[PDB]
Parts: sequence; C-alpha cells; structure tokens
Amino acid sequence: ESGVYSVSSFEAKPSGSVVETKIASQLGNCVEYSLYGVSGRGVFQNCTAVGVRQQRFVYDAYQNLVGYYSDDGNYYCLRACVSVPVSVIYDKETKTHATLFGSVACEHIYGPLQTPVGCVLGLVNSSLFVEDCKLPLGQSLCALPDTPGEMRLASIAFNHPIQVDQLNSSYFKLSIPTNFSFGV
Amino acid sequence: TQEYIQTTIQKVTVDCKQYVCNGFQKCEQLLREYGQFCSKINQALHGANLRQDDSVRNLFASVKSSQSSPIIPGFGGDFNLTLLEPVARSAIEDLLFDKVTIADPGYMQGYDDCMQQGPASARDLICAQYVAGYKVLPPLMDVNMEAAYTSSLLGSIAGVGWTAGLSSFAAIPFAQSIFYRLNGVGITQQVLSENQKLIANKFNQALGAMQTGFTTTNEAFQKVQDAVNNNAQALSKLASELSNTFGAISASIGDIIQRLDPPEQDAQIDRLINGRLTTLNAFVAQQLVRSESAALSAQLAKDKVNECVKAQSKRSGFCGQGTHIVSFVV
Amino acid sequence: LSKLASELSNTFGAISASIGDIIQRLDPPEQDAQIDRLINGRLTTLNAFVAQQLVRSESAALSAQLAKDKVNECVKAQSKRSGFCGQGTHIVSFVVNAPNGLYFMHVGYYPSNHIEVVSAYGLCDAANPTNCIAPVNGYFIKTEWSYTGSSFYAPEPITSLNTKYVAPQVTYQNISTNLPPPLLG
Amino acid sequence: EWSYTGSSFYAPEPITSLNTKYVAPQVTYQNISTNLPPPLLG
Repeated sequence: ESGVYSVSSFEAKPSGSVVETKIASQLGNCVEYSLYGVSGRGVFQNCTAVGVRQQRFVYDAYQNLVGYYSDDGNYYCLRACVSVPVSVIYDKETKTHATLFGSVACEHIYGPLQTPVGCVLGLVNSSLFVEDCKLPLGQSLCALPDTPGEMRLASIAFNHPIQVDQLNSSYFKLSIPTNFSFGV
Repeated sequence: TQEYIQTTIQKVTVDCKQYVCNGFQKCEQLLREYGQFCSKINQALHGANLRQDDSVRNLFASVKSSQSSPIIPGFGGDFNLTLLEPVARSAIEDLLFDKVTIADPGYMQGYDDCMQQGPASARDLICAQYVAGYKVLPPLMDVNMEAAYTSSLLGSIAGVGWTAGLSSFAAIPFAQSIFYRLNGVGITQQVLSENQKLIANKFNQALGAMQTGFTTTNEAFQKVQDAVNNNAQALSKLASELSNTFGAISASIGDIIQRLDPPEQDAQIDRLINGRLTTLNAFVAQQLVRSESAALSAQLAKDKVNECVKAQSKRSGFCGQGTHIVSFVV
Repeated sequence: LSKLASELSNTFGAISASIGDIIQRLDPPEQDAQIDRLINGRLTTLNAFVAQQLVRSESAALSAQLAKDKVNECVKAQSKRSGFCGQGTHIVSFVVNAPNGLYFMHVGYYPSNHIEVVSAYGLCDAANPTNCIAPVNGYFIKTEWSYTGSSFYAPEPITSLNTKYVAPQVTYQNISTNLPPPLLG
Repeated sequence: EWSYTGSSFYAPEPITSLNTKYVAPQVTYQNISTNLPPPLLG
C-alpha cells in the first residue's frame, strides 16, 4: 500500500582500519579499529582529553568506547560510524517513490532537496499547498505524486475559518448561513 | 483548573536487523531462523505510528473553527487575555514549552549535529539513534500549524458558545460573552452590571496568577513533563540494552566471532539475539500500549475542546472545578 | 491468527521446526536441548498472542461502551454535543451492524453561504426603557428590526413567539418607531 | 418580605415576572397576603 515506511538505514562502511593504520592519518573516516585488543568500528576525532590518561580507554554510561588516549600522545573522541536513516515514500497508484533521509543534511547525500525533516531524493520542490495529504512527511510537509512524474514536495495548508469582525458599537456582526445541506 | 491531555506519543521506528545484529553476517544468518521477526517489528511500529498521524488529524479537524474573529492586541477588552494572544505561539504556550525539559530530536539535521558536536550529555538518546539503530520520526504537523489551530480556536470562543445551533457566529466581545456565561450560571444581571469592573479584575487575577504557575506544585505541569519523560524512557530501553550480554561472553558480536569457533560462537551469538529480540518485543508492546492510550486520550481532548472550549459546560467536574465559565487551549 | 499459523515453521535456533525430526536425528542429551528451543519459541509465541488478545479485548470493550453511548446519545436522541456524533449540527443518526461492531450513520446539518448582518443584543421600548426583549434561539437583525432563526437566515417579524422578556441592559437598543408587538404595551 | 436572589450569588432583588414562572400550587408554597409581588397582583 501507499505510504511512508521506514526501511533499513544506509550503512556507513569502513574506509580503512587503525591498529595499535595510524589514527591521526584517518581522522574523520569510518574505520575498523583494533586498539590493544579492543575493537569495533568508528570515527576518530581530535578532541579535548577527558577521563584518566593512564587508563587509555574512555567509556560512556552505556559502556561504549567513546574516547581513546593514543600512544602518539593525542586524545581522540570515538564516534560510531553512523548510519544514515532511510524512509521510503511510495505511491502504489503511480508506482513511484522518493527517499527521505531523515535528520540528514544533504551534504552527505534533480539533485537532493533539503527539507525541514531531512534530505529527500526523488521529490521536486513545488511551492504548492494541499489539504488532502496522503503521504505526510512530517512537520507540515507532504509528498504529492505527479498524476507518472516525480513526486512534488507540497506544504500542508492551514484552512482559515471565516473571519468575522467585532464591532466598536452596541451591535454585533452575525455570520449566519443562507444555505444548507445535509451530510453524513 | 489546569489540565494536560496527552494526544500523541513520540513516533519511533527501529532498524531491527541492525539493532540485533549490527551488520554481522553470522548473526543475520542465525536471525533468519527466528522467522520474519523484523518484519513484525516494523509493521507493528508502522501501524502504531500511523495511529498518531490519524489521531492528530482527527483531533485537529475537530478543534478547527468554521468561523472565527481575528485576534487583535486588546482582544478580551477589560479581560486580560494577552497571555493567550499569539506573540506564532502565545506567551503561556511558549512558557509551557520553555519550562519543560525536552531533548531536541534534530529533525532537519540531527545526524550531523551528533557528529560535529557529539552527544550533549551522558545517555543522550537523540545521538543514540544513529548508533543503536532507531529513529525518532517528526510529528504530523509543524509548530506553526498547531499554533494556527489554537489561535483560530481562541478567536472563536466568544461567538461560538452563544446561542442555538453550531452554524452561525456571533462576533461579540469577549467581555460580553463572559457576562452571558455568568448570567447563565445564576448571577443576576443587576449584579453583573454593578460589578463589571470587579468581575474583570477577578478574572484577570485568576489568569495572571497562572503566569508563574509552571512549577513544582502544578500537577498539570508535571503531567506535561511526565509525558516527555515517558518518551525518553521508551528510547532508553533501546539505547541501554545493547550493552547487555544476556549470559554471553561479550555484548559484541565481533568479539564472539573473533574468539570462538562456530559450534560455540553460534551459542553466544544466539544469546545476544534472544536478548535483543526480547528487548524489541517489549519495546513494541509498549509502543502499542502507549499509542492506544494516547489515542483514547486524544478523544478525551476532542471532547473537551467541544464541551469546554467551544461551549460553556454544565457538567460538574468535566472541565474544571467549580462552575465552568470559559476554557482556553494551547 | 497469522501469528499462530506462521510461527510454527520457525526453528528458533533448532535443527528443525519438527519435533519428529529432532527425535529421529538426536539422542536425549542433545535431543532435549533442541526440543527445548522449540518449546521456548512456542511458549513465547503463545504468551505474545494472549497478551494481545487481552489488549485487543480490553480495547474492544471500551469501544463497545462508546458504541453504547452513541446509540443512546446519537440514535435514540438528538445530540447537542458538538462533534460527539458527526460534524455540523446533529439531526438524526442511524445504526447498522458491521463485521466487528456497529456502523453509525450520522446525518448533520451543514450550513453554507454565510452572510454578515448586524444584530442587537436585545431591544427596549425607548419610551418605556424597562420593557425589553431578547430573541429566542435566533437573532434580532436590521433590515426595521426583524427576527431570524439561528441556523438559517430568513427574516420574519418579531413576535411574542420568538422573544422573551428580559431585564434591561446597556447593550439593548432603544427603539421609538416601529416597535414590535411584545413592546407595544 | 420576599425577594429574589440568583442561585450563584446572594444579592436580593424584587420578585418580578422576569425571575419567576407560574406553577401549579403545592403544599410547600407559602400563602402570602400582604406585600404580594407583581406576578401575583392579579
């Protein structure tokens, strides 16, 4: 069925490895690491030292390795290689789709469109409003199929009520029906 | 009487395959023997998440006014409603949000904030998303749209709860509405006429007194914080359970593979799988319980807007305590 | 039901989903472990099933009480509660059965083509200022003054059948010419 | 002697046709013979 669905994230993959292959030469990259028997995947960053230096490995409150004192004298922060969220925007009738990378700036991904909910590929910005949104993206955004073409990025309209002014007087304005219908 | 009604829960999806196996093929191979586990996790949450978008859509469709007067500075006349006038959210509404501690989910670029700045503190459940394998999804409506709904609601109050039928709108002063509301509960017109300034002053004291009310003694206010804390707890289960070994030699699949051969390696990976499958089932069961509760609550909110806000209620205790006169919503 | 139908094919780490295969291939010290994996998986499945039947039956029961209220409020009565029944002003509701419950058919009154007119809060005899009227379930509108019902603009004369006598107020108009019959005293 | 007050606030005012309704007689109603309010002065 048509809808917006979460699917497996787009995985970051190692671009190399560090072993204590030096850390300083691969900062900012996702690498596999093996540091004095401690291993996993992550991204090293140069940062301010925390924790006790003599203990080498700095852990967080969930027992993840979050920092490391290297034998080259530097302290590095360790971040997980982070996956890139993926949501599929799909329209069954048109057999078309768009991909939303929620929370992701497009610098990591028509070209990609940056929206209030993440980076989206497959949508074209339309500066169009809808009330009748079937594929809400979040915030007040909606994917609108072209019908097939590309899905449009539409904004959901606020439907304003009839404005009835108050009077500076002893009288008042009455907004009153002149017609009617029945509905179910 | 202040009251908080929860209408939604935070919507979360889980990359179950990543959560359980962390990209390790041996684990994925063993995970397959548990059937379409992850399909069930994803479908259960997808349905639970649709439920809030439907709940929200229905709730706002009902708060929505047909006809409304514009809010202008001075709205309220002698009745001080500046607290409620849009500054756009109202002043009380911004205060309510500023006083509640809420982590910023980073809907537009959180992925990057957690890399260039890193976690805000210990146990940061927003940055945990990209590590643990879960995602916090954005709400159906942005803030300005929700503000638009309650702003149009404010402007409809005086002219909606006035006479027979729901079809016409009387664009009358707020103050005039209050006096009809007071007359309707047993205060005579001679009294209201002699005391109009006294009444406006008491009304103003009642609302002015509330500006400093978002504190430790405000039960409705704690309920707002608790709804927030419940969302955090739901995410903490996923963030905190991946460090458990569930009897295994390590919480790391990679350590198990590196240390053991298949006949034992299998048993150890399997312990981690069972623990993680259990965790995800518990998570999903709670998202379904919490989304069911929020949906019922949303219907209560719907009834209060229609009974309380768009009308003067004659039901003791339904709205606030004492005799109901007028209600507002932010 | 699909949970029960689909979960028996799982092995839950066992060599087979079939107990008979386990028995046929293994001796007791290992056979036991394999059967036990299937038991744990199936016990888990049944606990999950039951937990959901209890959640679903609790929900349906609450919902049934909502249905009860709607029949009494909606169908057996005209409701004055905005949004309880359908949208717009409730007139009449009907009920038919549905596969797992009731299907409500709420007929409401939906106004359209609204116009703005000028209305009075009430009218007083200018010569006799304590003799005042207010409209009943409608409005006093300029057109001099006439009455219209609240849901449909259709001016008609102000009469004793569409007014009530009220105490005088500062917002009531003082009328001195075409006084309606309730004020011609 | 007798006066009217609104139910939510004590504030006596004269009994008039605007704050009364005619009812069938009951054993608990008072029989008043002097300062009869205007709805009974018939």
